[PDB]
Amino acid sequence: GSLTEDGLSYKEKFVVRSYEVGSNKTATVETIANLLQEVGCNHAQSVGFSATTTTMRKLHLIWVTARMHIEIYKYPAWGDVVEIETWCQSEGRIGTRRDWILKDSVTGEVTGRATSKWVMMNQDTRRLQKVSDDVRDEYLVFCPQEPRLAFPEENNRSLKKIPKLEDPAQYSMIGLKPRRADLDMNQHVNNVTYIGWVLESIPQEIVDTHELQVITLDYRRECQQDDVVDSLTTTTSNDSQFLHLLRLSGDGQEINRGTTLWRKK
Amino acid sequence: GSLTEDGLSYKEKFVVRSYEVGSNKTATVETIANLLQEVGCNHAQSVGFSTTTTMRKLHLIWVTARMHIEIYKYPAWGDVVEIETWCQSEGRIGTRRDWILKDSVTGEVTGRATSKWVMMNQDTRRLQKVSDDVRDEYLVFCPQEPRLAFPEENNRSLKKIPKLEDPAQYSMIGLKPRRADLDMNQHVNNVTYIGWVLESIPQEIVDTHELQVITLDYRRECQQDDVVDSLTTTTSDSQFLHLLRLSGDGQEINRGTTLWRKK
Ligand SMILES: CC(=O)NCCc1c[nH]c2ccc(F)cc12
Ligand SMILES: CC(=O)NCCc1c[nH]c2ccc(F)cc12
Repeated sequence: GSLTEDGLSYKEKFVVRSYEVGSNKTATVETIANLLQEVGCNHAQSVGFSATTTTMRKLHLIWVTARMHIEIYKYPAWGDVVEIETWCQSEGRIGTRRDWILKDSVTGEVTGRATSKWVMMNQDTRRLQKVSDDVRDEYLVFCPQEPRLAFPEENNRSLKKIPKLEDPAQYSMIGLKPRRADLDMNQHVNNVTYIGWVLESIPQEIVDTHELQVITLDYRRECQQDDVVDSLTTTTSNDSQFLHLLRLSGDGQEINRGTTLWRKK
Repeated sequence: GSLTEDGLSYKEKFVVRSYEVGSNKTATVETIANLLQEVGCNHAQSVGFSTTTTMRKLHLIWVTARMHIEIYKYPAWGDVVEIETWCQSEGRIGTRRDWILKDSVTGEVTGRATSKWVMMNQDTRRLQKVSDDVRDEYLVFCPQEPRLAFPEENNRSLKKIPKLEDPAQYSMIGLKPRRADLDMNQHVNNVTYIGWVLESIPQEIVDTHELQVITLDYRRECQQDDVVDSLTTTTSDSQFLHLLRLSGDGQEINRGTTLWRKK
């Protein structure tokens, strides 16, 4: 992987592995979600990070994901190479936004794209806060100054409001517990695990006859190792839409909400 | 990745990814187990496998009966690790696949693994322990002289694993596999069982020790609609005896041992 000529975006090529593919011999949405987070880690390392500034570490502040939107047109096949370009942008005092562009390494065609809204949170008290000026000055030198959106569209699905699933849910997957493989290098449940848990309540028939095109996922609270999650789904609709909800089985506290769009094969 | 000059073993270099490391910033044993599986797939593809020879006509597949993994140093996030794999004939009993993990910078052996593969009918699960006429179709891809990753006589890889007696010292119950735990054929992969075995190891042991050896005997496959129980007992460096069984019936699906060292 490497920074582009301007040093304002990062590119990386990944070869799809045997354990990264599903029933139709192509990369899963969780494998794609993993590749997006791996290229973000290398973009931070290349521009001089370990992605918190000296001021952020001093004040015990971290960047957390508030929304993850992923749209796929073609999933890379096992053995195929996929090139991912990522970049961050300042969204004023609200926070930052990280975008991605997935391309076929042979044809150069855009086979997918993603966007995410990141917020600033105190690592210790969990209290969110608007980006201060001194923090913004340290990041701006690594972001393009003119707007560069992966989802520019006049009426895009990345900025759509997600409602709360009303009970009873049409489908459900109960008693979901994270294992050590679901933890990251800091012993926290990986954000990609929530993607898997959301798709657990989608009926197997829908999976076997449809392909996942869009997935918007709003993050509300982190799930601890000793917590048990419930996955709820309802069909809100060749295209099929679903409303999703992840809540603690022990009290119904909401940890996640989302939508998925699927198309016929 | 590529076949060696003789075409009797395959080499591949992997860069350790951010999502592949644990709390100590190094690759997990499941990430290592995945890299071993990935290099075995590419070795099969390079020698002409779309894996399976005329066994396609007879409905026969290769299944893992034993997986033994020894690690001395786990690669760090960002480090490159070179893995060399090869298969060998173990008479009409079956086939044995070995691995050698090395540091790409120093060339030092940081780990090694071995596995016993058997032949099974994919439909009836009968398992034809014996094999004939099909050995010739593979022998041309195996070294003829013995090449063992674990040569030592009376070694940890060929040790008999006993059944954990009840009550177990530690336990992790109600384990269910998700879609990410399935392979390209919708079966629960042999790597998920490694994770489920280590689930019953206390968190305190994990935080103060590093996993050195892991021997795992496969007895029965776990379905998507099956629920597993992970049982552990300290048999002692720290050794443990492991057992994976179906939550209800107590039908054994796996058994093993893990050896851990102080940090
Ligand atoms: C993903 C994330 O932390 N985004 C907000 C911090 C940020 C702003 N501009 C960047 C450029 C490169 C980089 F690695 C991080 C940043
Ligand atoms: C156990 C296992 O790996 N596969 C059984 C088939 C097999 C036997 N000898 C080989 C040599 C290279 C190769 F790619 C496959 C084989």
